[PDB]
Formats: sequence, C-alpha cells, structure tokens
Amino acid sequence: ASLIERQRIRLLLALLFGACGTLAFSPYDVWPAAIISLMGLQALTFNRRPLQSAAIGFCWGFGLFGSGINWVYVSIATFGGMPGPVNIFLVVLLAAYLSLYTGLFAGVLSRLWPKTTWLRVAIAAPALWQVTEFLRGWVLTGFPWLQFGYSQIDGPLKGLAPIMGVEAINFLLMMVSGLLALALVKRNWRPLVVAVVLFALPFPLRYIQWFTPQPEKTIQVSMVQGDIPQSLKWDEGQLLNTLKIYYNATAPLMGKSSLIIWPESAITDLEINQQPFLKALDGELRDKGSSLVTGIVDARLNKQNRYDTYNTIITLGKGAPYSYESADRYNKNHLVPFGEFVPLESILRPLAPFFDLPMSSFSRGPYIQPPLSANGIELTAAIAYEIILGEQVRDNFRPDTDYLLTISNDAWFGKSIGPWQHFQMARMRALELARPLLRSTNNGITAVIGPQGEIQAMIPQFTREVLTTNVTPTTGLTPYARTGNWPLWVLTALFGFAAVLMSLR
Amino acid sequence: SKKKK
Ligand SMILES: *C(=O)[C@@H](CSC[C@@H](COC(=O)CCCCCCCCCCCCCCC)OC(=O)CCCCCCCCCCCCCCC)NC(=O)CCCCCCCCCCCCCCC
Repeated sequence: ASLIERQRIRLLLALLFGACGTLAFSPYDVWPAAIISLMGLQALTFNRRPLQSAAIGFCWGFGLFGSGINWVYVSIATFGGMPGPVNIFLVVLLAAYLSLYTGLFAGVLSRLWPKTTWLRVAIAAPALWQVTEFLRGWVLTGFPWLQFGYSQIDGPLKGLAPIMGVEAINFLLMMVSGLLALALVKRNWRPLVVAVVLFALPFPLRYIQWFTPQPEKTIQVSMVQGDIPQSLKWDEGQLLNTLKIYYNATAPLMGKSSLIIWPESAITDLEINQQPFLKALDGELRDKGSSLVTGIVDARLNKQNRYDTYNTIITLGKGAPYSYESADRYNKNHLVPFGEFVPLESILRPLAPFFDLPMSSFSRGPYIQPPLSANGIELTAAIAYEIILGEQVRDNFRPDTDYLLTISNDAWFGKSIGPWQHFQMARMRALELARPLLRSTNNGITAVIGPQGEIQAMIPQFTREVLTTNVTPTTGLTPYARTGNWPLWVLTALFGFAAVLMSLR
Repeated sequence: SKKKK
C-alpha cells in the first residue's frame, strides 16, 4: 500500500525482477525464473503513466541486461586496450541500449492499453513484445540475446519449438506470465486458470518427434577442442604450434572417425597461404577414409580487384576433395557487431580512437548457402553467432541436411555465463529443426546435441581434448522448418490488429 | 572470430 504506489520503489523493484530473468538460462537452468521475471514486468507496469511505464520497462531491461550480458566485460577488459573505467561504461551502454526496447515495449503498452485487463496482458502485450523483440534483433544487425524462449529447452514448452519456433515460446511465456500477473494483482482466479491451461496445453507436444532416425547411416564424429589461448592465438609463431596441435590430435582419428570437425578459425593463417598444408592433409584424409571440416579465414579477390576477407568453413578429405576454387565452403554472413565489423563505421570513425574500434572488417557471405558436403554427408553450417539466429538457420536448412554444424570461439569471455547462454541457444536449433547439432569450440562447450535439443556427448571446457562419439542422422521436416516464423507473425498480426482495434474504442 | 594476424 504505502511506498508501492511510488515509482521509486516500483522502479527499484523492476531491477530485481529484471535480474531474476538471467537465472532462467543455461548456467542456472531455472525456467520458473523466466515466468517470475516476465510476471514482474507485467505487474509493475499496471496503473502507471506511459512515461512512467517506460522507465519501469527500461529498469526491468537494465536489470536483465545488467546481469545477463555482463560477461561481455570479460572480452572487453581482457583484450580491449582501453582504460578500466572506459570498459565499465561500454557494458553499461550496451545494457542501456538493449533496455530501450524493453522500455519501448512498456511505454507503448501503457499508452494504448492503460486499463489493466485481460486484453492488455494476454492479447496486447505478447503481440507488442514480439514486435519490440524483433526490433531489438533487427536494428543495427540486432542482438537477439537473452530471449526467454530459449529457457524452455528442457522445460515443458519445448514441444512448441519444432512447431512454431523459439519466438513462439516467449510469445506464449508473455501470455502465461501476463495472465498470472493479472490474476495476482486483481485477486482473480480466472486469469490463473487460463494461464495454467495455456501453459499445460503444449506439454503433450513434447512427446511428438517429427524425425525418423537412420541407424544405417550412423557415423563416428570426432570434434577437436584445441584450447588455444585467445591472447596468443592470432600471432606469428603460434601458427605452427596451432597447426601441429590440431594435426597431431586428428592423426589418430583418421580412418576411424568418418567426420572430423575443428573449431571456428582453427587455422589462423589465410587459406591462400596455407595451401601445402591443406593439400597434404586432404591426401591423408582421403587415403584413410575420413573427412575434415575446419574453420579458416579466407581472403578472396572480386570483380573490382579488392580483397574480401571471409570467415570460412573449408572441407577436406573423402567425399569432398579440397580446392581453393571450390563450392564446399561456408562464408559467415551475420558478423558480430564491434567484433567483426563496426556498425555506422562512417559515423563512428571519428570516435574510433580511444574506443578500440577494429580497423579491418570481415566480408559478409551470402545469406543463403548450400549445405556442406563431407563423406556423403550434408551439413548446415552456422558459424558461432549465427547459431542464435533461428530464422537464418532455417532458411539455409534443407530436407537433405543430415546434421546441423556449428563452430564457435568463446575463448574471449573465459569463465563466464556467456558461453553457456550461447550454447543454450544452439540447442534450440537442433530442437526446432529436428537435426543433430555438431558444435565444436576452441575451448567452449564442444558438444553433440540430439535432434530433440538433448546433450548426447559433451566435454569439459578449458581443456585440450577430442569429443569422439557416434551420432545417428535424422530425416523428416518439422512444421517450423516447413513454414518458419510466418505462422507466428500471422498470430502476432491477428493479436496485434485486434488489440489495436479494441483500443480504438 | 577476431581478424588481424
Ligand atoms: C568471433 O567469431 C566472435 C566475434 S569477436 C567477439 C569478441 C571480440 O572482442 C574483441 O575483439 C575485443 C574488443 C571488442 C570491441 C570493442 C569495440 C568498442 C567500440 C565502441 C563501442 C560503443 C560505440 C558507441 C558509443 C561511442 O567480443 C566482442 O565482440 C565484444 C563486443 C562488445 C560490444 C560493445 C558494445 C558497446 C555498447 C553499444 C550499445 C549500442 C550503441 C548504438 C549506437 C547507435 N563471435 C563469436 O564467436 C560468437 C560470440 C557470441 C556472443 C557475442 C557477444 C557480443 C555481442 C555484441 C552485440 C552488440 C550489439 C550492438 C547493437 C546492435
């Protein structure tokens, strides 16, 4: 009663509920925290002015992104070259920027739907939540991180992912949490029962498998985890050791593992320079009957006589003879902001000094690329950050795909919660597309994810070892793979258009 | 990823 109508307490209480949402992700795996966090956001924005609701939404977002993506400081501080106070400011700015979309969501929600009714929390908010979440994941190439849909990878709503996708799970979570907040505030059991029923409906969907496994095509897949130090990785002198470490770890695996995978950019030197190594290595693999899929950095000429530096996945060995001018390669398309390219580079150039802005930039590969071929196996590649973009992976996905391929380098963030959150989003792609995921990392979570988003084999982080295990390919198309996000956007359009049309009266 | 060399 007292000091709860006040915004100060209501603003401070939004940080706690925002920060409570970070407990729903991989390092902690508490999916009830996602419901409680969203329930707090819905309830705290009740009976507030549109500007006051935006402040609550911003502070809720600042709590979520002030503790959910605070691991970015580790990458910034370890190798940033910037003063300590400067590093702290950048992480705060990232949390503040991503909190604008949450602040925008709450500000718009209270403006058009001021009264606290079932329309606002069940029809209006989930439709508006996806629009604001889309903008967060689209503006300036986006950053679709800390989405509550990924928290249900092992939860009871995992069955809805292969049908509509991850963006529908957090759409449903907003419905359930909004109804729970409506029930709690107004002391009404009707929003509580409807929230329970809507949450319990997708439970039997998790026992439906859209894939038929293929026992006759079982292979042994070995993924080498180099554990190359990030600081010494891109150096002249560590190149010879890095090649020897991977080559000596891979040599015993030839002739026994049909598919061998190296982490992202395992070969640091340019592909045009490391030709004798790749040609000789391809000969060894083909003779013994194995294929290698390794990440590398390639600089290609073009029509205008320039160089386009790509983050490439080259394939060698049986079933894919190596050639510089070949088609069995994957160039990374969605570059990491400020890590591989500088957004607004024409505007941020004056501020590039005293900001550690990278002078060079990778070239973006085509949005749609053919699946990789290696020993008669189709792989849908997705380099590191691209494994969190469910729509892009689905577009590159094909019916002939056997496994989903992902190579990453999470050594920047060290011992933090970031690699796990990245790993959790990778598991959702396997669940959505019903294909096994072959994830290899320099020192991160190198694991084989099953067709239902289940960890089959995994190795501890920060170690130099190989993950040799048998994986069975799956065939069959999920409803998500057939349709995509458009069935959800129609639901968002139907909910959004109806909510606005109700607000127009 | 990190470019440079
Ligand atoms: C390889 O495959 C990696 C990519 S590299 C990952 C690593 C690299 O780290 C470094 O190289 C160390 C230096 C990092 C760059 C610092 C540059 C700072 C420049 C100024 C920034 C502020 C500009 C505006 C004010 C003047 O780590 C990183 O890349 C760290 C990235 C840090 C980003 C800092 C953002 C600062 C706040 C910006 C707020 C918005 C401003 C809008 C203005 C209109 N990748 C992988 O292997 C996979 C990694 C997955 C996790 C990726 C984690 C980082 C995500 C960054 C998202 C930024 C979104 C920006 C808005 C769309």
